[PDB]
Amino acid sequence: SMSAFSRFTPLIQSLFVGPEALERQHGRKIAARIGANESGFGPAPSVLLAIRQAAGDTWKYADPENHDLKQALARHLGTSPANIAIGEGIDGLLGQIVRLVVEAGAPVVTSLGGYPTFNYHVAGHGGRLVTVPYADDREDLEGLLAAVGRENAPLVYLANPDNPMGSWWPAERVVAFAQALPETTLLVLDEAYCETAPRDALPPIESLIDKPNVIRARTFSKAYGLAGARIGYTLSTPGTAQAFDKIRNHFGMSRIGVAAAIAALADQDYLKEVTLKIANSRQRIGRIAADSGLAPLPSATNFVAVDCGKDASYARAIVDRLMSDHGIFIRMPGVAPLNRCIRISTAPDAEMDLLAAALPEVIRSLA
Amino acid sequence: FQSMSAFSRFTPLIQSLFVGPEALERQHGRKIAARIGANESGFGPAPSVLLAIRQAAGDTWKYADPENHDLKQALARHLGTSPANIAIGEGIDGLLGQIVRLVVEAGAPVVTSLGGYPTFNYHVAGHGGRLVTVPYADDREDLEGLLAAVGRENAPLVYLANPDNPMGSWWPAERVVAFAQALPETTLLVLDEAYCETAPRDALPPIESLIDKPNVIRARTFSKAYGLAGARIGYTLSTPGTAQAFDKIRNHFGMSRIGVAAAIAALADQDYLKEVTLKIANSRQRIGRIAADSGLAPLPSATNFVAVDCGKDASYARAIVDRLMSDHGIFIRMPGVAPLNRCIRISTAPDAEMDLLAAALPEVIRSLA
Ligand SMILES: *Cc1c(COP(=O)(O)O)cnc(C)c1O
Ligand SMILES: *Cc1c(COP(=O)(O)O)cnc(C)c1O
Repeated sequence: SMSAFSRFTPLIQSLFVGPEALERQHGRKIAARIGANESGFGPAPSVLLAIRQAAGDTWKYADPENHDLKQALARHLGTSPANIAIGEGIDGLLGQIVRLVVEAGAPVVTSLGGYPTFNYHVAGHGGRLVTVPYADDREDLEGLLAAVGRENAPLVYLANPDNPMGSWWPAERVVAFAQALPETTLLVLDEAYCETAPRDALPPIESLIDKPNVIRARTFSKAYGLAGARIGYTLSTPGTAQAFDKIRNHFGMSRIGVAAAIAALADQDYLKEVTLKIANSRQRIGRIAADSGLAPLPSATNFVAVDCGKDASYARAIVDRLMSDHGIFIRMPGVAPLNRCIRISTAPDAEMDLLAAALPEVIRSLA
Repeated sequence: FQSMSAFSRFTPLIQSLFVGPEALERQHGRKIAARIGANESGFGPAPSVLLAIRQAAGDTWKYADPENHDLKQALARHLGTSPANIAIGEGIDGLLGQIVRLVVEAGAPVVTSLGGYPTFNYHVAGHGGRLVTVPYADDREDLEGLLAAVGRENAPLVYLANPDNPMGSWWPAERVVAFAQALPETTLLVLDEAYCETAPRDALPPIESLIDKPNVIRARTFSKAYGLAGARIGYTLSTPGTAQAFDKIRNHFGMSRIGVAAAIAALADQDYLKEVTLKIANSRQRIGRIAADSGLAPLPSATNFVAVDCGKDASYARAIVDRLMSDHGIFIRMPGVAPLNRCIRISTAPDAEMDLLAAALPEVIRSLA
């Protein structure tokens, strides 16, 4: 505005619609909230109990060392807490990673149409984004490697499994990619979808944990059902993990969120149950898509990408009509040819039943 | 410094770069009996806020509204201002980091008080700013000295806390407004009002006195009187253009969904806030009595703590802090620079904690003679 402070940095001077904003725009409530990959299955009953029990302690700051959470993670994962950093979701950690490495004008390599929050952080720190097209619906490992080399980029992003296509690579291919990078380039390996992936997609911890130039990011926001709590963590060498202590808000963690995450980790039975429900919902979405003449894509995530078989304007019309006519909130990718697709999050049966009724009608109404 | 296993191409700045109570419990192998060192409000948030948290628990699978619309609307109503003037962040500490990021280029001078709020200094250093520190004047942040340092350095950023941490002192609103209006319009003032709720009304500038200034931002929190430190909810008051700059560099979905619900409920329960601010005031008086009974000198306060001059040197004050913890499980803190570090800082608390402190402090002082 004309009212802004006149001496923001030159970078600052040069610089997704959420579901609540959609409701305000459309003047209606969302009937199926299946567009942001939030887990409507919810966190475990034991986690809800832990939150309610923790409420009375919310006057205290969280432990700035995150000791109990790091220990719990370390015990679960079979690695040391010295290898672990805690942050405000993967999104918060991604911002910190960009800050740690990216100077104004530095090139940063990612996939064309890949996870947009990463791109937001890169731009906000003055990085120059270098994008690599997907190769047959997968993030192109060989192409990412070459772009890094061409630019001598200090940072590269890979999500495995991928958002928004839901695709994945075998662990051995991801490891080979990571090992091939120059040690002067940091890889952030975004494993937001660890919990829903086939085990053979995920590198063993020991395969990468000694590399100073690899950091892996995981979250409680997806399968664990705690998106609103903002708890993420990274796995790296201890020297790389320690760097977060130079630039993090030490008391920044939500005390209730940390309690919830510790409880979530403890309830592996619930995680097993919910991941089976997510898988079932992926199959249901695939059936619904196919019944409407669309092409669902294989997925290792908590959503299904669906190829709508025409162009981007058709996919957009489907998203908009689902919201306008049925109060169904989905999303779509933002670049060709990925944007031939829509992306539908998994959900309980009530939402699936609504989607099953609505999607054919939308497709019929567009013909 | 960085270790041999750290990524070898962290920025040159990065390469060049308080004990919490939980760590103290681990070190001493005991639970804290009186947690009165981090200015957390042991009075707690309102009963209605606890209910709101428990009711919101089932929705925690959803991300918070990235626009923070309902919270901004609630704050706008409470404050009597436009929601366009309001930015939301992860406490004042989170907002301070953002403010530094918005203004501070490597090497830029940033003015603050010597021994003033340390998290601000942490953020400045972390963004490559050059800290320019101004000694306190008689236990107050030296407005004249801050203004001189800004002028000398043409500093783009200056920090003022009113009321102050760690001394608890304050300036009248008219002096703060005069200070703010004397700064160059090319210098941003962050006016840290963490202690708004416990301050005398005449310490606080009216919103209208500063709200049209593009170079003033005021920061407030739910962490202190409202009893929600663990929820991490802070907000700022500024012009809309200044508020909008946060949208360029903030983690849009970063807010705790339960924390937002708690903050909205906390705002609604002004009867509870009134009650708790009176309890905090009473506890300050009790701490003053306890201090005086042990031959120490409590300082006036407009915060939720009392600074106490222990009348000797920094090593004496340190010994008091350490013995209270080791021998009695009592957690307090002290300032980190002379001559402020002649002092200890004791947070307010309910009667159970005050009673423990009243028994323990004389024993500690006696043991040190
Ligand atoms: C959902 C998601 C994130 C963000 O996770 P948070 O931990 O909630 O910040 C990051 N990366 C990918 C690929 C995601 O899908
Ligand atoms: C306690 C305190 C803060 C931190 O507040 P949060 O909102 O919890 O981040 C900031 N400034 C001062 C002066 C404080 O006393």
